[PDB]
Amino acid sequence: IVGGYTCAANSIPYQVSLNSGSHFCGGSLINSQWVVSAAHCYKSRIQVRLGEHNIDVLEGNEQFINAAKIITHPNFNGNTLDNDIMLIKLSSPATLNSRVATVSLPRSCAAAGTECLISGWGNTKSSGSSYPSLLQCLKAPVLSDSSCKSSYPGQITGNMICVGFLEGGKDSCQGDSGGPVVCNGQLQGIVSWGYGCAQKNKPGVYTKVCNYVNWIQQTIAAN
Amino acid sequence: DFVLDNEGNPLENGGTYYILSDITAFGGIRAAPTGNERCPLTVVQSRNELDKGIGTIISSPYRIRFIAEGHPLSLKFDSFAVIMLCVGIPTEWSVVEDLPEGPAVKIGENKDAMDGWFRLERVSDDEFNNYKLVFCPQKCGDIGISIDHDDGTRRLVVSKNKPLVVQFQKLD
Ligand SMILES: [Ca+2]
Repeated sequence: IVGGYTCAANSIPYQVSLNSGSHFCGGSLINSQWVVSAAHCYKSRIQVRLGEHNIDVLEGNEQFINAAKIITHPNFNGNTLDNDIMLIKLSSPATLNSRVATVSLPRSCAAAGTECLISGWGNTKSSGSSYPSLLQCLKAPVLSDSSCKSSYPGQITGNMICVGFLEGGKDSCQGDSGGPVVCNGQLQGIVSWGYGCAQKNKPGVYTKVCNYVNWIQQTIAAN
Repeated sequence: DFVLDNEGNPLENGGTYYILSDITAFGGIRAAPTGNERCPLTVVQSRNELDKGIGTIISSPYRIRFIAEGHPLSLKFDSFAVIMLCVGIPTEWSVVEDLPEGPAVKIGENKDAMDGWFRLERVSDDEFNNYKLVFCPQKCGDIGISIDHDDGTRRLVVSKNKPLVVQFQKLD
């Protein structure tokens, strides 16, 4: 996250971290056993850390659990980036509590201007790289499609929304992919991509989760 | 899998790495003037076993933290000293379609700028961390070397006949 601000302790309980040697992506716990995240974060061996705040220090409130199932959406296109969404099955259900809760799936799609909260431990600098210990938070509104498409002509699908500022400054970045974009106590977006970070006229592109409630809900029920 | 730098560590998405070659005979990648260019605009390969060339800032639009092979990449030379006639030229690696030696890799502003992304791919017979860059306009084509005849410069180009096996080394 760039331009955001350090989240308070356990402010966002449902946020996780895809670790495989080291933090490389994030995710969000939806139910005690499953984790939704960006499909381009797929990796053969994943360790889902939870209850994390400062990912460099064992504060003794975290739960390290390996993924057992890692199912990327069927129609995901590595090329076109469409359908960037995957579900990860914790090989042992987490212990839902204060420092480890679950975000609610979207009942409907987020309207333009709906304010949201983005978090991650991704890069903090526009130019250069500064990786934080602590989780970062960002407040950004979900931009209109009419506007989104303009900034990335020909690249916006029916499944991607834009969320940020056409003016730059506050955006997501390397290391935030897979993470949540939570709007009104509902998961309305998953970090996926952008050109640079917080660059002008290039908001961040996020997978539109609302187009996945039925898939998610079926997959979990099926697996 | 993630692309490893020569020190067995993965490449940070958006970091700065030297793009050395496997064969110690040559050196690193760098821009150099070629043919009829008053500015060093041709992404070349040194021939000196000691010049690690210029630093490149590999990166993907994909917000993951490290560089995984098969992911669209954007390569860009870090700022390097040029003459007054060149201070300000853009540093991003590009591919100008249609040129004698084939689609050349050039930096700076070039009219016939072909749209596509670079991508790294491992090659090495499971020893060192040997990769190769390919260009896939928006199937793909490798990036080999086309020697300047009337000069000798090892110009970077997309050649099916032969790719360019390279290995990165973090800057810092
Ligand atoms: Ca911790």
